[PDB]
Amino acid sequence: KGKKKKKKVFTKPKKPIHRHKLEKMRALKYFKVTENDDGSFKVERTRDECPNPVCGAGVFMAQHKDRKYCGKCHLTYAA
RNA sequence: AGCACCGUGGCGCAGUGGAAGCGCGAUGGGCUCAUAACCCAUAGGACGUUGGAUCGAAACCAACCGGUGCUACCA
RNA sequence: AGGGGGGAGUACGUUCGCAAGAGUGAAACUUAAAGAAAUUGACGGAAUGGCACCACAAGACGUGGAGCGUGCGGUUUAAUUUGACUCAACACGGGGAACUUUACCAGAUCCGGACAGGGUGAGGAUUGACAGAUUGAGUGUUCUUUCUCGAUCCCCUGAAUGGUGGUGCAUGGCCGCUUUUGGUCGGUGGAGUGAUUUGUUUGGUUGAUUCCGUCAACGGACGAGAUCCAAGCUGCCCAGUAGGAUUCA
RNA sequence: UCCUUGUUUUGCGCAAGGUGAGAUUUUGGGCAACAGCAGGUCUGUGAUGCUCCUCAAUGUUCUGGGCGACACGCGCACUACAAUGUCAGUGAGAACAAGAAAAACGACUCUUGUCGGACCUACUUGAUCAAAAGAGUGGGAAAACCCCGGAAUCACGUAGACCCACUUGGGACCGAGUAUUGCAAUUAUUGGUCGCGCAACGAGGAAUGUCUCGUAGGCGCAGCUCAUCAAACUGUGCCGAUUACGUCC
Repeated sequence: KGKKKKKKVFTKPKKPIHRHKLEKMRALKYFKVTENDDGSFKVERTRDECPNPVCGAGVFMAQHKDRKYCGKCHLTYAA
């Protein structure tokens, strides 16, 4: 047994801690609304949902430069 | 400068012709609750050097060398 | 004749004695004990008696010489984690460890920081991650990127917690050893003014404070003994998981 | 108990013999007082006082790699194997032992609240050609299976080989090939056959260990630990003596 007290080789860049990367008003950036035609409001989306039972509700996919992705079932439809 | 004695294991020594030993040591064990005390096993020798005598020796003879004592005192 | 112990039977004076000495006989100063008897311990180059295959006799089998496995000491290493050292350390810590176990070394990760008093709008504070890069790591650790989610998770002090960290000379429990030897204690009675003693003693006997005899002791409690477990023999019990006998082919 | 009416004090008992399955603590264990040690253990525990450490931790880390009782001139402790011709050594044939060990782990298929398999071992095959391995089937929850438990020591009128030599006595070291265990066997993990034996060692100094009858010594098996590996420990069986049964040095 026995023991001592000291830990420091150190003196590098240590890791930052992961911290949430915020999007604000996330729903309104997905759902798009239009000029009003015929008194009826036309709702479109820039986000399309993944076809798996788990994602079958409302749960949308993603959009990167070179890939499309689903954060719910961790999937890739590649671009 | 002669005379005398001595030279053998790390150190001190034994050994009068059939020719490597002892006491202190060193090193490693054992006895003891430990230490002294005391046992045992290991390694360690051109027997000063050279010639001679001798069937044959380290032992006797000679030559030289070294050490110590005694007497010498060097135009 | 004596009036605490020393100083001292010394000093001075004097009488006696040939001499050696004898008689008489202080003080200054110093000290808190000196001394007497009895009892219980301890000790003895005093006396006497008992007991042990961890003691010896007799004599069987080894170790100590070699070659291995394992432990310990020491040396070396980044680390070779560590307890234990005469008998009661050293094939011991159920310790024959590939990882785990694991204390030790190099490196990275996670909150298992409860409890919210102090901060966080619908986005909140928040969780998880494909791909690329970092990296020992096709480890979202972290970043880029975007998506995905309890709002306790998150941010700051106080506090809590966990630890094979320290102290076994803080401590409990358990174990070892003293010690496998036969030992330990009180009541009432007896003896002494009592510290005490008898009982628990001289003797014989037994592994045994085990008994007997003598006897101012008597009667108890623990240890010993007994009660418990296994082995040898046997009764009753029992067989379609035990095993024999006879008959016939 | 009985007897010797021996011995002893009539006593406590003792010796020899008898009786008997067994003859004197019948045999071997477990338990075990009073007073203690500054023995060991904080590495047994949600057994703990006070302290140390706490988010870049001494916590957690079943994370990756190394180290551990493992690393190598040397001392010491315990173990195992030998130096062979008293089974002695390689080959063959015969007989023959007992304590003990195994069963459930949320997956599976069963219906409506539950079957089978993860543990042993037999037989058969593999085997129209080494071992080790492989595969299919069956039994046992243990006095049913394994199991008539074919242990080794041992025995042989087996006309077996061998012959006194470091030899065919002993193997230590050392190279190549292969299969199994496991997530991972590299510092060879364990088996299993070839080569290495020309490496030691020829009964062992001073000293020293514990033993009195089913004992000493020789020999083998199981349990323990546990994916794998026991020269260890715990337990059971076989073969089975010599000497003493006394003393205090």
